[PDB]
Amino acid sequence: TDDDAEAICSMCNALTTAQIVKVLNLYTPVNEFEERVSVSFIRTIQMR
Amino acid sequence: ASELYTKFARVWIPDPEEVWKSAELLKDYKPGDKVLLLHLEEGKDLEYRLDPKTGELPHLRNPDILVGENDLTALSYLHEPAVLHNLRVRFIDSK
Repeated sequence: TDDDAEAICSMCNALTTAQIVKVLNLYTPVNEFEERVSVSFIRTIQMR
Repeated sequence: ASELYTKFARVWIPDPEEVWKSAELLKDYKPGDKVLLLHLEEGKDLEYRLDPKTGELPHLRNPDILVGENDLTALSYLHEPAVLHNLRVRFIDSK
């Protein structure tokens, strides 16, 4: 959720946006339940 | 094999607009069956007809947990639409 996205943006102050967008882009679901990151979430992170 | 094809499976139908389109398998698979019920990605159930003489059952879509892996050979059901889907995901979804 983007409501969590804003909190992540607030807390991830030390790391620059480049590493943040990269790590979100390259995230992998190790187990079945986990799902890939939405492109809309990426856009929200980038714009915020 | 017949064991692989079950209910709520995913297979790739060759199509003109998209070379291979994913499709659900609502109907249970029947060995030597001429036609099967398949749910289209559009949402409209399609009674796609199989060729029992020469045609083969469509390639099984690999589980999405395997999608996004770096190695193309890492996919279980290894075939052209699987590779196409994986590379499309990596180029677009994974940038």
